[PDB]
Amino acid sequence: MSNTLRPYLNAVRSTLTASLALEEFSSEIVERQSQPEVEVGRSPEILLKPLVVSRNEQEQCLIESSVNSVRFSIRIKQVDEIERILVRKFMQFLMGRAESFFILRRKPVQGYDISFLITNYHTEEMLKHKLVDFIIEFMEEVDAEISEMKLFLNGRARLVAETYLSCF
Amino acid sequence: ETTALVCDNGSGLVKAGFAGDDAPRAVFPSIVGRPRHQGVMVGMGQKDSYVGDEAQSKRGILTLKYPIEHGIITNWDDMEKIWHHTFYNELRVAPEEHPTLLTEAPLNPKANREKMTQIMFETFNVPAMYVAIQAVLSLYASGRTTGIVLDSGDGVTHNVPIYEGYALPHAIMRLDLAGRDLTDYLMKILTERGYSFVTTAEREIVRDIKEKLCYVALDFENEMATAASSSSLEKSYELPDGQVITIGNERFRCPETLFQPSFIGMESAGIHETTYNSIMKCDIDIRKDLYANNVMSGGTTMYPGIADRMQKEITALAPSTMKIKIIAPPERKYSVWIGGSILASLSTFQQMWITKQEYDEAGPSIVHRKCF
Amino acid sequence: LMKILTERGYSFVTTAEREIVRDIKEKLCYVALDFENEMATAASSSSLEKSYELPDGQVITIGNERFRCPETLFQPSFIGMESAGIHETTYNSIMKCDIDIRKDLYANNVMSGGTTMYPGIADRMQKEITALAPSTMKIKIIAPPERKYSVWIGGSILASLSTFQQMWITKQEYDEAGPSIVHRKCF
Amino acid sequence: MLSLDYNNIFIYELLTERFSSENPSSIDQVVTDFDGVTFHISTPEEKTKILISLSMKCYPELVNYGTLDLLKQIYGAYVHEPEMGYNFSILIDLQQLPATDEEKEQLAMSISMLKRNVLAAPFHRAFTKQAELADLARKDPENAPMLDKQATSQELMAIHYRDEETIVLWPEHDRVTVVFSTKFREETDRIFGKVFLQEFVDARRRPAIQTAPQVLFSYRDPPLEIRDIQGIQKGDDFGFVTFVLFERHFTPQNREDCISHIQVFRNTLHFHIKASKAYMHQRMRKRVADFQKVLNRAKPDVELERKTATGRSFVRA
Amino acid sequence: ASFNVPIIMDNGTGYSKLGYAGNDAPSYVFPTVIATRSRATEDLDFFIGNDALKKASAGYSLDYPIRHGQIENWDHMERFWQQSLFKYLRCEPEDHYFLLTEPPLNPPENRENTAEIMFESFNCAGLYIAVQAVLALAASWTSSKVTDRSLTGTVVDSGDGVTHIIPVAEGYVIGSSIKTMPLAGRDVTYFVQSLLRDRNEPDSSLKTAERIKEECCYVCPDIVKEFSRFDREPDRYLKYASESITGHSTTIDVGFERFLAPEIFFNPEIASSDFLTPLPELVDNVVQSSPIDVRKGLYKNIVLSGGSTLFKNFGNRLQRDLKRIVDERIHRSEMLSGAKSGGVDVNVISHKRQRNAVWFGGSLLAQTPEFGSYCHTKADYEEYGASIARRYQIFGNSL
Ligand SMILES: Nc1ncnc2c1ncn2[C@@H]1O[C@H](COP(=O)(O)OP(=O)(O)O)[C@@H](O)[C@H]1O
Ligand SMILES: Nc1ncnc2c1ncn2[C@@H]1O[C@H](COP(=O)(O)OP(=O)(O)O)[C@@H](O)[C@H]1O
Ligand SMILES: [Mg+2]
Ligand SMILES: [Mg+2]
Repeated sequence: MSNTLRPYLNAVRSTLTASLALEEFSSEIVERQSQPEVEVGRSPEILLKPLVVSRNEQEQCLIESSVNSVRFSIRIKQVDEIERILVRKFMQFLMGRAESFFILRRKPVQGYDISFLITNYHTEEMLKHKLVDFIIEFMEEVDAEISEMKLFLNGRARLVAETYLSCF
Repeated sequence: ETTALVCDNGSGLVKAGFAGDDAPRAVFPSIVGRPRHQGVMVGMGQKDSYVGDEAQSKRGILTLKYPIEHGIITNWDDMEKIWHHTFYNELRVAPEEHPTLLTEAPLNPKANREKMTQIMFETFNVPAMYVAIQAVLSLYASGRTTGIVLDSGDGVTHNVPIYEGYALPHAIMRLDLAGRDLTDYLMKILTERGYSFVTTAEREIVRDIKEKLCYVALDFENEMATAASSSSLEKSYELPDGQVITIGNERFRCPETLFQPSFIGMESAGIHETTYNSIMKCDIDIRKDLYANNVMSGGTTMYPGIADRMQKEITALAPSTMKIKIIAPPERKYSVWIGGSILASLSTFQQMWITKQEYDEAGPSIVHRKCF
Repeated sequence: LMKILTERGYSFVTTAEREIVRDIKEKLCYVALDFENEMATAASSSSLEKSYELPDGQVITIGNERFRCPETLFQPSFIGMESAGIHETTYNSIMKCDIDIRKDLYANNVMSGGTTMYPGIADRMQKEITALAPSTMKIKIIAPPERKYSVWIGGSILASLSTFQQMWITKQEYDEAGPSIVHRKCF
Repeated sequence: MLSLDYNNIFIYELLTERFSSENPSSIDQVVTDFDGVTFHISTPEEKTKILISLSMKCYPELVNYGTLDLLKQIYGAYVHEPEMGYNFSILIDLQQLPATDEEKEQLAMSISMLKRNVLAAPFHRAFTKQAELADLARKDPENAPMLDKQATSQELMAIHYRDEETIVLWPEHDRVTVVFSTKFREETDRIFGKVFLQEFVDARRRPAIQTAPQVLFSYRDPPLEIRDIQGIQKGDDFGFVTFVLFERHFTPQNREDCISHIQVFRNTLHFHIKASKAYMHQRMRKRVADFQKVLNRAKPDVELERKTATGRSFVRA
Repeated sequence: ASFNVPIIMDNGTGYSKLGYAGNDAPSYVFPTVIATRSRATEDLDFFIGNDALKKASAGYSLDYPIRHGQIENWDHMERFWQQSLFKYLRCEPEDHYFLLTEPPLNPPENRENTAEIMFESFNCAGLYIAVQAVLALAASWTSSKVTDRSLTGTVVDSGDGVTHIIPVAEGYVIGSSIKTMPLAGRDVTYFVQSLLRDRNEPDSSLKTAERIKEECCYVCPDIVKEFSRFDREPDRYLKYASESITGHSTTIDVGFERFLAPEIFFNPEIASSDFLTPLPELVDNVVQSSPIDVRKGLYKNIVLSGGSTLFKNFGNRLQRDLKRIVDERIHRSEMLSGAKSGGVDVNVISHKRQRNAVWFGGSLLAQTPEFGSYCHTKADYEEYGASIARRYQIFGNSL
């Protein structure tokens, strides 16, 4: 969790809080319309350069910013394939309820497992000095959950094995 | 690698930290407790299970179960929960980035060792791990190389004589009387004065009573005769309920169970006779040195005046021509940890790990043929 | 039983109604062979309902409370105790004994005391101890019909013995040993 | 549910309904079971006559093992010549059933329990051989090892009921050891089955359940006695769980339950893997809810006026 | 090679009808309800169907996963499927092909979730999703030997949770004409329960209302004339024997409900204000919105479906109302123009498989060899992701 992820976590925090200087901006190709500019990528003069934060080859933090919208996709550790399946299913459930989260994408960008997307409106109404707090909190708690759920798998396997075998 | 993990997963208490440090970063009771009521409240963050210090603090509405019984883990689910707690909630370091050192009592079933190694390698994916005996750790901590070690803890008491750099596995004596049995006997003999302790919370309270009041006398008959004129021996304790209880001859009676195991109805030698037999089982040429080096270790050996009485009994048993000396450092409560850290911070120890690449190519039986 | 009688609609507060409830438990309460199935059967309250006549002449009816309160013996958590049932405590006491003395402990269980007179308690205890104990050997329960006064019968038998007279605590011993003679004389 | 059922529930319910009924009706339904076994129910000849058929890929090996006689003395005179496309067939007419209700119920249960009833022939044969060797060894203790070896050689029996499963069973003077050649395709199934099998081994070890038959599992290598047996690949991806059934485990009062249990083992393991998947689903959603709780910060307090129920404030003030 | 027989699932609002392809009847027709608590872990202590119904007061709390045809809670649905498959149906998922059905007008999200549950929790060989109707058209024709398929008509599928009026012309389903009324057997069951409530009958359990429909209710021409007939005729006053749990011979005196309940279909104002168009008028609108050339085929063949269309005189009244409305429109056109016409006839058709027409149509369809090619293979799912079945096809055009 922490006491363990200081430099990576603080680098992500600083980069995210620096990249969240959004602004209301309409569409330069369609009139009377405004769209998240990071997702469309049609006007390159307002798209800041993509930025990547990493701690190890299996952990990355792609930070793509724009004038109004910021997309922030991360990779979390999957040491063994058990954690691979657990991470995939858990993060699918996480993104399946993006309606009540307001900063999630229903489908992550390829080569990743989750992609946040903070449009202007979220910074407009929701005070954003704890969106990053939620970000880092999730980035550590997710590994916590994966470990706990694999423990629960082992426990249930033990219980069912005992229940089956005792009734000879 | 900068530092290596090390965890003393003892039966009653668990000690964890980094190799080379001189202070336990994390010590919490090895307790996993589940609620036993309804919770008509709303919210409150209903947590399914509380482990460690949280369970010790909220024992009012919880039932506590020790995963390790008599040094053998019996609830692997609770053991995994405790290891997860140590890794994430208190030390909060990723297991996959730190080799770990574990401790297991001698003469335990091989199933315990194999299962522990497999769990650490697969469920936690540690880089490397090692399993060591308590007596070797005690010798490492004390700075000695020769001397029989008495390791009395919460779960089991064992003796492992070790000459200069060599251990005699055939002279290892293991006794299943320990702090938990002493606490149970104290609970049983506190009933004769009226006070009754039943639930696990009462068991922890009695453990605190034994912590703060129990001590070992010098001569049992003389101490009982003195207690007959019960004038200047009784003490008082304050329960959390606020009621004050008085303690008497049972203040020192229950520590004597170590020296007279017949008190709890078990036919075995005391912690002095077992040491004498363990020394006599060794070669004759090394007894003259093992007598001079008696090592006290573990939490149970923290009773006041236990060392003096044990020295008296061993001197009585042994011939008078050769002197008997017993040693007990004031920090012997964490002697096992100190030895473990000293061993883990040794350059010559770097090639004695068990790496994952070594483990997966030989199965979980590799621990038997490498660790010990 | 007094606590659970309130939900039906009958209130029994002071000592007189406490003795009344005790008399009710004498004649109505019984121990079911199994708990969940009997609780399910209580829905079809046909053969379970019973009527009792209070001293005031008011008739009361009782349903699942007939076997709900005697079950507390096997489930001490009902009254808020973190202890084991009678069968579990008996099994633990047997297990704590020596290895070769469990033959007679399993083959000889003495059912004594007034509370052990419930209809069907012996069968339930036998089934539970059979379930916990290994199935290799047999479990027997000895339940004499006069087990209510078994303690007194045994006391009379012991007092009538021709070797017990040497073990009496005469007043002569007490006149010099104080009141502590009983500690080291009896047991 | 924790334990899988031991027979086909549909057959049991259908038989009970048609036996307790007064007006039978023509039926033609083919029903599949676990492990590829298929059952066919039809009434071709008479409305009161019901024919039930069994399909199994390994049935000829059962015939080789001597299952026809066991089926005959199990099902009495009910035996009928097999139908096309099926292995074992039975024809039942409602006009000859016993009047007593318990006989009808036990007949329905027995017919519904046809799967293990036909699959238990090797187990019965192994038990008879075990009794023979037990009495022969009791005749002279000094004659044990050579007869034990010759029984391990000659009486070594095997069967292939799935293409990734195998039972290898052989008797002895005191035990009847059985080997399962478990293997799971559908990668995630094997992924969870690794943990399931590892935990299943440990179980026996625990002193809590020492009364159970001894288990022995070691992947990437088969036991000594079955490397030369045809059909056993040299540890490609196949595990090998071995149960050692001693004399006490098949006492004359516990043979049938043990047979059914050891038969249903693999299906129980599969179903419980699926149940574990569901357990993940529910826990994972249950506390991604907690993550949503953690997120629900960063929302300044706002007030909704009424939003009473199934409507919009139901009032203008 | 020779595949195993396909499995015909069916998850209705009230009843779920499992079974196999080629069978002459569903193997199981049991309510779509799961019992659940709130030393087996709480993960597995669940019962479904009749077992759940009997085990209701033993410590479980029932819950219906499906309402109005759309699944709300997913734990209940997945547990229902696993219990069915591994307890009653007794099949291994990896060696069979499934034919799921679900009502139209469902969100694509529900279909995506169903597909991902089926191909991840179970991962069967193949999954095919069909629209509750269609199968109704397939099962409409009885003597389907080689040629006598109508292939053009209207299916009025009225069930427990929601009713659907779907026109079909030469096989293809015209999406733009699809319309759905959110009233079905459950709403009229609640109405019957309320009618028992107002009369203060000794027993008013919902199962009592269901049985009261089962052997009591029938459709009537009009409400005021039926009320007058009930006042005059005294033998239409029945007393249904309840025997709920212990109330032996507690007869329930039924009344005007017997004709007041079925009238909701032809007068939907009674149920609620969410809908106000009577069923024959709505069917007329559906047929008129259809292309002109297929109106004759739509009117000629009307197929009833579901268990809620088994009311006596339901089809007669529906046909009478539709025929009257179409005659009114045709005559209006005639006096507007001044010429006679041959007119159009209406034949509302009921058959011997009304209750489970959807299941029977699915079973008849699955036996066709070409059905296998239409299924979603597991390789396609693992390649194109979990959104392979989200493009909704029958109603409306994508993009
Ligand atoms: N000062 C003390 N006086 C008496 N008993 C003590 C004292 N300190 C610890 N103990 C007993 O020793 C036990 C500590 O066990 P511990 O030595 O941690 O076991 P392990 O060596 O297996 O880790 C406690 O349960 C406690 O009852
Ligand atoms: N004989 C009947 N007459 C009228 N309504 C019925 C009759 N039988 C059942 N119903 C009701 O009609 C519903 C439709 O049955 P079915 O098609 O199986 O349900 P679903 O629409 O949930 O798939 C039943 O659930 C029930 O509420
Ligand atoms: Mg220790
Ligand atoms: Mg329906």
